[PDB]
Amino acid sequence: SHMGGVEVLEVRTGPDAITQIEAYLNPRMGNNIPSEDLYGYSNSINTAFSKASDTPNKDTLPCYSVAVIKLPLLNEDMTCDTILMWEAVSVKTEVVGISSLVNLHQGGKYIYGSSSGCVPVQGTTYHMFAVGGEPLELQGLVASSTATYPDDVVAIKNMKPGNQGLDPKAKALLDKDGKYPVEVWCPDPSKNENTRYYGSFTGGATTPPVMQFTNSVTTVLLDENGVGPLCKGDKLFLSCADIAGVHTNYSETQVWRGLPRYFNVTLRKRIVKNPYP
Amino acid sequence: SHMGGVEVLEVRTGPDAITQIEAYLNPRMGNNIPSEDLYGYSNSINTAFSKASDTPNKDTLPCYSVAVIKLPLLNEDMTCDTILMWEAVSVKTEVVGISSLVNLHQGGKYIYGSSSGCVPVQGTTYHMFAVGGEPLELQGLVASSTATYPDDVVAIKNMKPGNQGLDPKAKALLDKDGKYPVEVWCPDPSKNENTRYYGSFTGGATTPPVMQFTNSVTTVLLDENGVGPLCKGDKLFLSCADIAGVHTNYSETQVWRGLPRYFNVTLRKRIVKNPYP
Amino acid sequence: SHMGGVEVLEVRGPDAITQIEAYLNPRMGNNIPSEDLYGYSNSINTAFSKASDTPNKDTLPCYSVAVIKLPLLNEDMTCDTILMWEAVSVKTEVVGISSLVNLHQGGKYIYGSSSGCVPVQGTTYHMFAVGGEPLELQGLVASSTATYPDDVVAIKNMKPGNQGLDPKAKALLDKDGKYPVEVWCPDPSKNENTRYYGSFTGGATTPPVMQFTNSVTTVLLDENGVGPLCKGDKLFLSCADIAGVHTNYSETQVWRGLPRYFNVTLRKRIVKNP
Amino acid sequence: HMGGVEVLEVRTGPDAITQIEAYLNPRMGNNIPSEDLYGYSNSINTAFSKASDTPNKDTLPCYSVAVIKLPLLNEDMTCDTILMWEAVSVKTEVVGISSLVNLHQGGKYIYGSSSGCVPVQGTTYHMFAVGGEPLELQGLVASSTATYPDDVVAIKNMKPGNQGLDPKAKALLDKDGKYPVEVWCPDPSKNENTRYYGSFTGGATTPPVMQFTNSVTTVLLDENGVGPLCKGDKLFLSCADIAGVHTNYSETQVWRGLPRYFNVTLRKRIVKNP
Amino acid sequence: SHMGGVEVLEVRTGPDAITQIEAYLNPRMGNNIPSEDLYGYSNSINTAFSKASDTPNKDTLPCYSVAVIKLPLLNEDMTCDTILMWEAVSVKTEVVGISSLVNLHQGGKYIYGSSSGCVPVQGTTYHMFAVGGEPLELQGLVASSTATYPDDVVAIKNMKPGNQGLDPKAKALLDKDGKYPVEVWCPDPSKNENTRYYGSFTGGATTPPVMQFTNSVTTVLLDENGVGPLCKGDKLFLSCADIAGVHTNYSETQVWRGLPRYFNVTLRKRIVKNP
Ligand SMILES: CC(=O)N[C@H]1[C@H]([C@H](O)[C@H](O)CO)O[C@@](O[C@@H]2[C@@H](O)[C@H](O)O[C@H](CO)[C@@H]2O)(C(=O)O)C[C@@H]1O
Ligand SMILES: CC(=O)N[C@H]1[C@H]([C@H](O)[C@H](O)CO)O[C@@](O[C@@H]2[C@@H](O)[C@H](O)O[C@H](CO)[C@@H]2O)(C(=O)O)C[C@@H]1O
Ligand SMILES: CC(=O)N[C@H]1[C@H]([C@H](O)[C@H](O)CO)O[C@@](O[C@@H]2[C@@H](O)[C@H](O)O[C@H](CO)[C@@H]2O)(C(=O)O)C[C@@H]1O
Ligand SMILES: CC(=O)N[C@H]1[C@H]([C@H](O)[C@H](O)CO)O[C@@](O[C@@H]2[C@@H](O)[C@H](O)O[C@H](CO)[C@@H]2O)(C(=O)O)C[C@@H]1O
Ligand SMILES: [Ca+2]
Ligand SMILES: [Ca+2]
Ligand SMILES: [Ca+2]
Ligand SMILES: [Ca+2]
Ligand SMILES: [Ca+2]
Ligand SMILES: [Cl-]
Ligand SMILES: [Cl-]
Ligand SMILES: [Cl-]
Ligand SMILES: [Cl-]
Ligand SMILES: [Cl-]
Repeated sequence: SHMGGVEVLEVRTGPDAITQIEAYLNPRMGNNIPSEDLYGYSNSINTAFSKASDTPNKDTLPCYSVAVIKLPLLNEDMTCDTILMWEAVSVKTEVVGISSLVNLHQGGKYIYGSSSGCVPVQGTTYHMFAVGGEPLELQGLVASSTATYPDDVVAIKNMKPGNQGLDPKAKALLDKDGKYPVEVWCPDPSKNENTRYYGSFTGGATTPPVMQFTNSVTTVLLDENGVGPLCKGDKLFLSCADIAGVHTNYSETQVWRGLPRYFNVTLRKRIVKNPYP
Repeated sequence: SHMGGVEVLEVRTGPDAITQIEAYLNPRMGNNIPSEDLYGYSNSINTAFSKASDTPNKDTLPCYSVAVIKLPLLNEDMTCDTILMWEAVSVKTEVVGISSLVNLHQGGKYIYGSSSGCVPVQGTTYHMFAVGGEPLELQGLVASSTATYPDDVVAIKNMKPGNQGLDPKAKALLDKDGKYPVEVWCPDPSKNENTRYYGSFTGGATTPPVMQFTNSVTTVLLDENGVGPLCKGDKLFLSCADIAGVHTNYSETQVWRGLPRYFNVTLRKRIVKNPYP
Repeated sequence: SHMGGVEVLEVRGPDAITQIEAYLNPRMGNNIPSEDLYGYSNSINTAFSKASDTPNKDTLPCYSVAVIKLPLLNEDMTCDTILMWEAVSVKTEVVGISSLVNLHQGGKYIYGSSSGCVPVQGTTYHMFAVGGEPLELQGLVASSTATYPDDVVAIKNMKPGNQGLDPKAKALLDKDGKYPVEVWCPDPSKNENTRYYGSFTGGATTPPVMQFTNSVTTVLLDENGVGPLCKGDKLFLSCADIAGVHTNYSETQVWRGLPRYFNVTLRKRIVKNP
Repeated sequence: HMGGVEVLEVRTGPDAITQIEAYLNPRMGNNIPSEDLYGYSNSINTAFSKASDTPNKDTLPCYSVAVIKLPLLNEDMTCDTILMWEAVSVKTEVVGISSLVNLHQGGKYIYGSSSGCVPVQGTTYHMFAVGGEPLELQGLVASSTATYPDDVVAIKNMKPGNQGLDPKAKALLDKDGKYPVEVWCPDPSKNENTRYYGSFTGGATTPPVMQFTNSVTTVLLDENGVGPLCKGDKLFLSCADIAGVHTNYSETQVWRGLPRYFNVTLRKRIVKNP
Repeated sequence: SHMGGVEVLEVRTGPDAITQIEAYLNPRMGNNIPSEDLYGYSNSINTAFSKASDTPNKDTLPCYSVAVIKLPLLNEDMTCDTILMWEAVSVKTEVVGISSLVNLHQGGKYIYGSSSGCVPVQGTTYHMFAVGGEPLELQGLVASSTATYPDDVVAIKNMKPGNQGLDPKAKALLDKDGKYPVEVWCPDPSKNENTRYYGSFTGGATTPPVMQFTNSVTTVLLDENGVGPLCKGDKLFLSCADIAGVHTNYSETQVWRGLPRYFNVTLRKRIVKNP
């Protein structure tokens, strides 16, 4: 016999330099208030009369979700040569409520005739998330520059046919929840140095949606220089859009269906040369 | 000539500190008793008259399966500073009966006309499993808050339109086999620190199902800190749902079809600082 | 200049290692090469009702199995140890994939009478196993009220429980072309001495997808680094390769199967005598 | 004790390394930003016959190309060695993917007149290239009897041989919006100093699939560890990104393209003088 | 300061032990000669009257392509203990002309009605290539043993229903360009020890084709014992078939469409015990 090591499991608090935050963001499909009958869906998609006359109704346009998480205060003021900042190092993220689509009794269009189940949510899907130290920077680009956007969303200013491609004047920040339409704004790849974003799109009229869920997967947020998003003003920005498809009603009107997203982000305190003038 | 080693194969007992458990869980599609004619399927899916009037018939809603496996007793009592616990380290799992779908003579809707084979099981699929040291923690989220759920399932209490998104009040434990509907409950990603879960969904009205099977794949259950699920009260929780799709009858009525899942979990004895007060 | 090595290629293997090659022809229902429809089932006859569902003989695709006798290792079976063949790897391929690339075979038309004919499509099921004893099977059916014909092995005393997993419904894959695919699947609770791999895609008319290469080897070693051990010096090769169904002009349908090739490497091992 | 601590700060990369960024707008046929259908083709007009197939002006998607002038490296060009920029890696993204998530744009209805409109779908073609000279093209067409419009670069003296690979049908991607996608592909027999990557999915009505992230870098070094070398200090960026077709209510169809962003990292290298 | 190395880039010729060859193989769908109007396509697919009466017209059957490339001569003396052989160690290969399918104006069946684009090439696809030191060895297997094959293709001798499965007598060598039908012959996995082959099939009546192209990808040809194909008689065999799908005419007649394949093969000289 001899003295030797044995590993005992116990509750461990990590070091003071590490923190984790959790949040969820509910979808902003157009009915964005929990009291609304169609919360989590858009209103019925109204289609253009013509190219020139294309005026989506209020609440028919899915928008990005964003939350700003206030992190623990690190500095007394911004006067020193170096400051402390939170660096986001990894994220675990999940789309919540996927199983809710496994439902063929909800009223709608029938799969076959009136004795069958109803058609589930299907068609175009769009799933993206971002984690950054400032708002996600957006680029405007639309299917049609002659669409008239509702007052209650943020559209491209002074739209022209050039906005059917990439016009460098069409820029915005994702700084408001449920206001920036998915069909108008995409992540700006010429910026976003301090954000990590990931997106998947599948189109088609009636395409089957595909989604995974697990609590086993972590995404590392460090860039090619080994540095994660640095949280300006001790704020963490979480952004997403999770359009599962459209639901079709018996009359063939259609509404977009979105799902919430969960985030768990790990951050560490870093010494940073002070960027604030 | 020299003395040297040769490796002889033999029946080896594992260390006393390691055990394996095997179990299977039969599906709970609605007909949940083996004596029922439609065991392994739901009853015919009855669709809503309207948003306001949507009352799924008894036994038409697939539910999660759960089994609690009692493991060998490790402690005389719970009074010491440390205790022994079983830690789940890996799982091999398989969906059983996949080949039963390779059947075009079962009565149903014809692929072409009356001389052809019948349409096989297809449409929405949902496959998930979990292995944990306590019940899987669930989040409620539904397609429609105005559905009336049957008495024999566990539904969200005081359901409101907010339940079409994520409401943090809508929480449950998967603590009853064949009682928690798939379309109401999903894993809660904000909890489940002591469970590992994995899920895959594909929707669509008539989508071909895709399934693999092999006895060559092991999934490691250790988390990011190298710790597997720790079995509270010497109990192992195995959870799953395996909806293969729907079978369509000649009359075009439709029933969900589920399949059983097999689990083989390897566990090891660990010394753990006593969690019980 | 100096003495040094150069690698010369030549024909070469040790007596402790052997390779076996085999092919298994499909057993779709027409299982004898003299049959007109060899490699296909007979026309799929569908159920009148749940209660009345009587598949005609040879309309049910079955698993293939071959038992390969390996070189005899022990003249004496009474020592502390015996020798056994351990299967360590397999190369396997579905043969005849290119035969589906045929739009002139008579059948249902893709468009009208001027177009090509619909190729084999619909449900596919591809699996293989390599083991040192019969593949162990679990019975599970779509409908317990089907009446299976007397030329196939089906579940004994079938009941509604057999639409799920009933632990009494067990069998060994020990007869070529007699165990229906739709009745039997690998039993994951056993098969410690077999490795199996399977892929299924359903749907009424789904396009089949298959690859073929001679570049891929599958290692058969389990989590303890041990391959299947061939009891009585016998190697068991099992498979099913259903490519889809062929549709005739009258809309009757037949299952189409393809052969599978195996190349298994084995090594002699010393094993403690049971 | 004295020890290290890692402080984060802005670092300017070595003088030997530079990054450039650029975007290239799609050239689907309406290639001028003032045009109503900018980012789309004009309505696809189909052949009357094999012999009479004359696509209208601006109905043919063409490749995009941009030449990026890098910092001048060499005062004297008669020296034994020279400096050149070597492209080592690229980050690239298709911009405006989310613009397709739009079911109110006027067109064909998914179901009836109460439903959303069919989104962009059908054939897709996504490719990019990063090189130190123009992308070298091979001509190959579906039909040698098509008459191409004056405003595009077609195969010279086109003959039925051009429905396969004729080594006389070669070009350089040296003009933006002039080389039709359906006439020209990358020439795999050349392009030693370019890296190209392409993905095609066909079909009449196929759902488009596209990913977007800022987390992915592609390494441009070849099997000898060498990236594209920028001749005359010019970097060539090429692409085509056809998202599918939009279908109008009258059933006329137009190609839809999307822009592509490039971020390329380059390093100065000593190169023996050609 | 000090003496040190700097890596200068220059044109380097490989060592004499290594060579690279490039080749392209044009498709052999039935119209196999460049002067033919439908070069790169089959003739219209004529369907069987019945199982017993199934007679595909000449040049309606896509066939494998093959090229035999003569490598540098290695042995003037074939009687020593050893000989030199070229060993194929890697290949870069690409399907050419993928972009030609991105064409909705070619005459044919309409996607919707007469105002829409025309249906592009779709349906069954079959893409394979092989690199070997001798002809690809083939196994015969057909959908129907009662088909009558034309005299301008090599088919199974004395065909019987057994040929709807694997009959070991049904064997051939891919030794003629454009004469061995894809629907009759597949690689023989029981042979081909001196060839590497790779193939992908997707069936279905109207399936969208999927193809990739890049010059960044190399496939290693070394087998499980670390040995690539050895080129007998200093000949390299390149084989392929690349059926992209079918084109449908307005009358609904259908033709197979094939595409060319490019090969770039790297080989090294090896000492080999003289057979
Ligand atoms: C996304 C969703 O819940 N859609 C509902 C739909 C909406 O409530 C409605 O379209 C919003 O205006 O309602 C559906 O049920 C309808 C009944 O509520 C109504 O009394 O009568 C309608 C007759 O066409 C219809 O049955 C629907 O529009 O199909 C059900 C659907 O789930
Ligand atoms: C999943 C399954 O077994 N479905 C059966 C189905 C059910 O047994 C039934 O719908 C539950 O009440 O029955 C099917 O066959 C039917 C006959 O049993 C009945 O005598 O007549 C029906 C006339 O439409 C029908 O043929 C069915 O509904 O198609 C067979 C099916 O596999
Ligand atoms: C798999 C196969 O070869 N199928 C054949 C089919 C078979 O002979 C059998 O019927 C399948 O169960 O026969 C097909 O050809 C038929 C003629 O042989 C017969 O003279 O008349 C039929 C007219 O409806 C038909 O043309 C078929 O049923 O289409 C051809 C098919 O390839
Ligand atoms: C790609 C695109 O934006 N297509 C438009 C289309 C085009 O503006 C036009 O076909 C090309 O010059 O126009 C669509 O709307 C049309 C109206 O502009 C017109 O007043 O009436 C048409 C009646 O059939 C039609 O409604 C179209 O063709 O559907 C809308 C489409 O987004
Ligand atoms: Ca920038
Ligand atoms: Ca939590
Ligand atoms: Ca067991
Ligand atoms: Ca060349
Ligand atoms: Ca052999
Ligand atoms: Cl703007
Ligand atoms: Cl609740
Ligand atoms: Cl039994
Ligand atoms: Cl030319
Ligand atoms: Cl022969």
